[PDB]
Amino acid sequence: HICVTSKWFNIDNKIVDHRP
Amino acid sequence: SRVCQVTGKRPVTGNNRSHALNATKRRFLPNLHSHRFWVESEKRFVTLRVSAKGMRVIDKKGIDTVLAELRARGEKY
Amino acid sequence: MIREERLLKVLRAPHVSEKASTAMEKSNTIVLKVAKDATKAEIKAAVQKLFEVEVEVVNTLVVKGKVKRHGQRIGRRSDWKKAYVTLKEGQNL
Amino acid sequence: MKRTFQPSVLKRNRSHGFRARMATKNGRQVLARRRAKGRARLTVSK
Amino acid sequence: MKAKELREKSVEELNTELLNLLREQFNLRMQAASGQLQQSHLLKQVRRDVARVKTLLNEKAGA
Amino acid sequence: AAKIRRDDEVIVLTGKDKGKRGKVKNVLSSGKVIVEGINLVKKHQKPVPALNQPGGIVEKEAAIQVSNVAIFNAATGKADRVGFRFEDGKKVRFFKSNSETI
RNA sequence: CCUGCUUCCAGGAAAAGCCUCUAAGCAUCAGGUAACAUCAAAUCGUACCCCAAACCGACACAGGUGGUCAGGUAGAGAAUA
RNA sequence: UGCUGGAGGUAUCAGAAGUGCGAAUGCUGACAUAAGUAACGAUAAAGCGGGUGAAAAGCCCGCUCGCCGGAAGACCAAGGGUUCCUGUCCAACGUUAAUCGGGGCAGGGUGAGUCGACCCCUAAGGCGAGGCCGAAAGGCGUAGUCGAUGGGAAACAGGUUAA
RNA sequence: AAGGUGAUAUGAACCGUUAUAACCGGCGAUUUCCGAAUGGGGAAACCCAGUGUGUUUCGACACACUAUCAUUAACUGAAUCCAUAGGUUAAUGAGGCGAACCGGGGGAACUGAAACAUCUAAGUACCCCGAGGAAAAGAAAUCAACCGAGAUUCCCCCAGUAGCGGCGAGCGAACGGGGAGCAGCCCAGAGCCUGAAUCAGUGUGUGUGUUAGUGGAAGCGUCUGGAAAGGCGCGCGAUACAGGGUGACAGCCCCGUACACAAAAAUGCACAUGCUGUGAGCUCGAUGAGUAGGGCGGGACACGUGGUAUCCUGUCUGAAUAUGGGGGGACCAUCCUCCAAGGCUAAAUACUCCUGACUGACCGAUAGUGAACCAGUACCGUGAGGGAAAGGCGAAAAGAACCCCGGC
Ligand SMILES: N[C@@H](Cc1c[nH]c2ccccc12)C(=O)O
Ligand SMILES: N[C@@H](Cc1c[nH]c2ccccc12)C(=O)O
Ligand SMILES: [Mg+2]
Ligand SMILES: [Mg+2]
Ligand SMILES: [Mg+2]
Ligand SMILES: [Mg+2]
Ligand SMILES: [Mg+2]
Ligand SMILES: [Mg+2]
Ligand SMILES: [Mg+2]
Ligand SMILES: [Mg+2]
Ligand SMILES: [Mg+2]
Ligand SMILES: [Mg+2]
Ligand SMILES: [Mg+2]
Ligand SMILES: [Mg+2]
Ligand SMILES: [Mg+2]
Ligand SMILES: [Mg+2]
Ligand SMILES: [Mg+2]
Ligand SMILES: [Mg+2]
Ligand SMILES: [Mg+2]
Ligand SMILES: [Mg+2]
Ligand SMILES: [Mg+2]
Ligand SMILES: [Mg+2]
Ligand SMILES: [Mg+2]
Ligand SMILES: [Mg+2]
Ligand SMILES: [Mg+2]
Ligand SMILES: [Mg+2]
Ligand SMILES: [Mg+2]
Ligand SMILES: [Mg+2]
Ligand SMILES: [Mg+2]
Ligand SMILES: [Mg+2]
Repeated sequence: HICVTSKWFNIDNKIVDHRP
Repeated sequence: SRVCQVTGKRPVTGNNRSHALNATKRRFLPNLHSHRFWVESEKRFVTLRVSAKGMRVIDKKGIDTVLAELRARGEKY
Repeated sequence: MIREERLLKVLRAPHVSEKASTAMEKSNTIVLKVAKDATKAEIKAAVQKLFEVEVEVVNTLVVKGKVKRHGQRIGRRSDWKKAYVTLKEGQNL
Repeated sequence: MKRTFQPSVLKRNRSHGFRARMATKNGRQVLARRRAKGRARLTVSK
Repeated sequence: MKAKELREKSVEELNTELLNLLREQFNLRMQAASGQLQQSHLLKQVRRDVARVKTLLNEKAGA
Repeated sequence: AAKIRRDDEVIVLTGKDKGKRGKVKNVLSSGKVIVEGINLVKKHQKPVPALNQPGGIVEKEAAIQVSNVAIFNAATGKADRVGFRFEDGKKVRFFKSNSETI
């Protein structure tokens, strides 16, 4: 199809720092 | 350009070397000067950008010869 | 003269098309596809000589080609010039 | 919000156009590569 | 139709020259475009004829 | 230089119409040929709304390889193969197996 | 109207068109000014969207997009109803 | 060897390797799953009658109702580049249906001495004969020559096209 | 040459069949605009000119020419009178593009050393300039070792040796030997004799290759099958059994193949000459100084300054001149050997954008080129730039007339 464009981000984003 | 109009001397690349022999690019460039030369054979002064040696040649061979060259070779002057 | 007889190959076709053409017939003037490089005056001459009619003044406009069809690639048509010519009075063809 | 592409043909041609490309030894090499590559639009101009 | 006019006089030819355009070619376009001209091949020649016309005359004068 | 040509009588060599003979109705750019009455098919021709509109089945001639037709002798009544040359003024085609010339 | 007027300091493009001045140069000429008459003014753009479903946002995307116009009732109002 | 398939395959003994896949968050394609679940993009709002049609909540016409009104009305520049108008079609595109569309197909439509560009004029800045400078490439700059975001002659009220 | 008017691609209207249909080759003709772009400008394919030409409708438009630099000439010509610089015209040539090979100017870092400076990667990658069909190199101031060799280039040895080396990592010769190919000449000059050798540019001729072409052997019967080229039988050609095609696998159906032939024209290559330019020859001469060498700093030589010869030179210096000078790996003697400070030079060597022919224990559509396909495309990106997917109906379109459901 024409149908062919994927610009998948970076992870997605929000949160996490999980105690250091 | 830093080219001697008599000898064709131009800058040449070599190295520096420290006491530890570290090589660092560098240039030796000639002892240019530009000098009003009397010709008499043309009742005029001509300024050649000339190296010492370029002068010492002119001293020996004598101007007009040197000027045959240049003109022979096409140098503006 | 001013324009060589040869170069009066500027008239390319009548544009008898649409009431635009014909309803603007029934109130002076005729319209035509005409060259591309044609110079209003240059095309008036053509209509004087050939067609042997009178001509008050000529207006020009350029039609731009429609681009169409095709899957991936694409096809375009040619541009061309319109006439709208306006004949003096003893109007015939 | 205002995004990065703010189109303007004057700037386009002046910055990327044929003549601009042509005005510099490297700009010319730009074309040369594109010709050798057999590109259908050397430089997106009118 | 070639050597038929290899020998047809530089000045004389500019006549048929016009006569190809002056008549055939212009009338043909008009007549054609206007949906008349049922024999299209007339457009092919005439054009091709003028080419011949201009091949001589160019090769006769100067070249 | 074509060993087979326009109006010309041949005997089919291979397939379907093995033994049949016929005149070459016409020869094709492909080097295939249409031999009248010979290699027939039944085209279901479609109707066309604006005039010549009815349409119907039609028996029709189907092109076939020149490789598979041989020129017919008549003098012997067999396939013959062709050959070239007089040294007359022209070239001309002669039957192999009796330089018979035609 | 107003590129005005008043006032202030931070002191507010350029060049041409236009007017005038003459040099070389032309002096019956050519040119210059006016009235009337006449001729020329080519070429290219001109559809449509333009605070948006037609532009930048991958979308018929609650976003971004400079200029122009601006009626009644209440109201200080281009607020607000 | 049966079926499928419809044109190539090769014992034997030697010879040579792109010679064997389940894993590498391997690569490409195809197909699952969650699931007929979330969702269908501003809470300005719809009701009915009549047309058309295979079918009308959505199109057409009408009467109500409601919403913006310094806009959600109107004219442009920039940008797009036929999206304009008319016929025709509804598969795909439309977050539903679709007779409707900025969608398909075809035809039509942009008329200038006066609006604007071109044009004359220059700002920033660019280019730059010679020239000065630079290992080469090149750099800077004079005379100039380009560059509008500014200067420069001139048409208004009305009518008409489906456009 | 009997059939043609390129492909998707039918159709229309045509054209041709014994020579002006088409098709192939040689040479011509035309050859818009942009692009080195060259009349000025410019947002490439557009705007605007000066000057010349051009009109039994001599206005405005159309066409031609006008860039810059170099060389040469001519005419002009400042401060300055001479003279120069400057200025106009003219004749020539240059300019831009292009795969690699080649010479030259510049020249990395990752990396290796199990870290890292010296060293390595490496004079590599890359930028730049230039040229040719090849480039470069080349006719000993070379080696040898007291016997001798005799330009340059390439191949195999010598040998991973001798050496170099934070003597680490690594780098790495030469002497001599076997081979490919072999070639030698000018200037540094005047006299006589003079255009005599030769080289290039060019016209002709000839031969030979090239760019279209021509002829080219011989198979039939039958079985299975939609179809024979297959099986079986019996013939035949072969200087032709290379290969492709044809309804399944064809020496004998087709196209070829072996073999033998062909060029009106244009050309590559050889010779032969004509024209231009060029010098040959004998006598007597001449013999490459800001150079060799040295000092300082670097760089090259396998060689890292080391006891370091040798080569190059940025810098400052500076000889001898044949009874002279260079080298023989510090250096000296003797011996031996060569003649620097001007050039030219073919072959053996390198390369393949491209032309022709042939070959493969190379791939067969996720392979093979990114691309078997209208691919550097669609697409993505302001741009440089990145960059796909996608081949197969059948032997032949014989590509499904007509009827029925459905919303023509
Ligand atoms: N939530 C993110 C983690 C994260 C935190 N900060 C970020 C910033 C950018 C991207 C991702 C992240 C994840 O799923 O991995
Ligand atoms: N670590 C904190 C805050 C946080 C959110 N996203 C983050 C991304 C990067 C660093 C910190 C954060 C938290 O998860 O609650
Ligand atoms: Mg117009
Ligand atoms: Mg409008
Ligand atoms: Mg919408
Ligand atoms: Mg939107
Ligand atoms: Mg409000
Ligand atoms: Mg697997
Ligand atoms: Mg495993
Ligand atoms: Mg669920
Ligand atoms: Mg639920
Ligand atoms: Mg829901
Ligand atoms: Mg469209
Ligand atoms: Mg519309
Ligand atoms: Mg739908
Ligand atoms: Mg539409
Ligand atoms: Mg200006
Ligand atoms: Mg310059
Ligand atoms: Mg500058
Ligand atoms: Mg402006
Ligand atoms: Mg130009
Ligand atoms: Mg120019
Ligand atoms: Mg390391
Ligand atoms: Mg001896
Ligand atoms: Mg033949
Ligand atoms: Mg044969
Ligand atoms: Mg000597
Ligand atoms: Mg040499
Ligand atoms: Mg592929
Ligand atoms: Mg497959």
